[PDB]
Amino acid sequence: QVQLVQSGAEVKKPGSSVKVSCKASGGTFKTYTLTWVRQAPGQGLEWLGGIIPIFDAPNYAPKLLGRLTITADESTKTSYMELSSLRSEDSAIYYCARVGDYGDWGWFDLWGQGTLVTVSSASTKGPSVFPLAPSSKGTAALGCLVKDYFPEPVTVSWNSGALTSGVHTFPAVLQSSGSLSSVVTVPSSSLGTQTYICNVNHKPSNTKVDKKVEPKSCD
Amino acid sequence: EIVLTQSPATLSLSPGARASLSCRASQSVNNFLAWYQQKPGQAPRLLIYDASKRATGIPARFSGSGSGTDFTLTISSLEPEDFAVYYCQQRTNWPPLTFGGGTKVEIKRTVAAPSVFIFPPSDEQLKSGTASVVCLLNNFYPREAKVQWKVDNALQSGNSQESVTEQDSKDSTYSLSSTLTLSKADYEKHKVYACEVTHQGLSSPVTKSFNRGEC
Repeated sequence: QVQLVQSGAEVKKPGSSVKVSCKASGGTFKTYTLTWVRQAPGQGLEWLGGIIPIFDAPNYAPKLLGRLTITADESTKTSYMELSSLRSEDSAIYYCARVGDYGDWGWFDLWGQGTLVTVSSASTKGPSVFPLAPSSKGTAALGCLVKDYFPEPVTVSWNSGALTSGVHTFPAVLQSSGSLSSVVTVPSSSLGTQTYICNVNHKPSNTKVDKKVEPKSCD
Repeated sequence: EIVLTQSPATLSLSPGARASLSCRASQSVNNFLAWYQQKPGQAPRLLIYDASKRATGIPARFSGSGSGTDFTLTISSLEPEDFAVYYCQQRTNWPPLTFGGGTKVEIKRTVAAPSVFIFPPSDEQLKSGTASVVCLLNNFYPREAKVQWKVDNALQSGNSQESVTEQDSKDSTYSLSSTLTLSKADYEKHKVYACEVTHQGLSSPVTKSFNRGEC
């Protein structure tokens, strides 16, 4: 029943501000009981701010240095998180949540779905995909390299879905400016016979690059 | 401030086994301590509050204990879903309500050596001005693995990026790609390109390599 719905993903330039919203659907609890938390890629949780029950206004993480504001609109059951002067470090998933004993069987535990906020002086860009040819020099390995892109969800399929066993698609990395790779394991014998093709279905840039991978030959 | 320390950061346990996870507080939080579970792709889930109280709808195999400074989360018998990350959080009236750094529970399996592959840059990419060299370590366990890139026998540092898959659901192994990116001008200044893999399942480093321009 009771849900917390958060605002969509945001990309923001450094030094700017972002405002993420969180709307409570069901329930009849106070909006100011909502807490904000964040998780940078591959990192732990960090408590941003919220109202400790013994006080009347929100406390914030001191390392934020005052750049954070949390505001509750009771009219619309919406908590707003505003973070100004964005540093590279603020790039994370931001979570709204209601956790504690507030006065209804056990502790309340309710979480929003998360809101990815990405900060950088970069700008959007679609990716070109370069083949990783299987060596002619048992088990063969081949793949697709997906390089120099921005908008995050780059989905990868093999053989339009008809190939899934042995596939590894690696989590993306960020270079000093600006990549992903996907690989698959196959029997050497199928090379040349079975035609392997990877499908990058990059949904933001409208990129639909379907690259075929073959073994590389000589002269 | 109040610092929570979760040691060890990775627990490697067999399916079915008892799991004990620790949390140490820099000063007494009495019993004002919470445990969360976080699975890949999801918001965290509250498991234990007030150090020892099970949250509603949390299965009975989870239990908390301790008070003051040292705290334990126990799972009496890990189910497949229990292999995830666990965080403690201090729940006093003193903000910030800090989390510990997290403890990952992973499947402990037998050592498995990596298969190593090296992919030279494509002719496609070289037309574009950059050379990417990909080194692949396929289906190994445990996760610790060192890949050292060598260009004409010279150790490459600050020059490549690694990336690791989550522990696989079928055989509990990991896979890893290391990518060396040189510009095309810099690529053509050298001949022998090699990645060197050390891992607990290898009695000796494995080296894969090619000479630039050869098939």
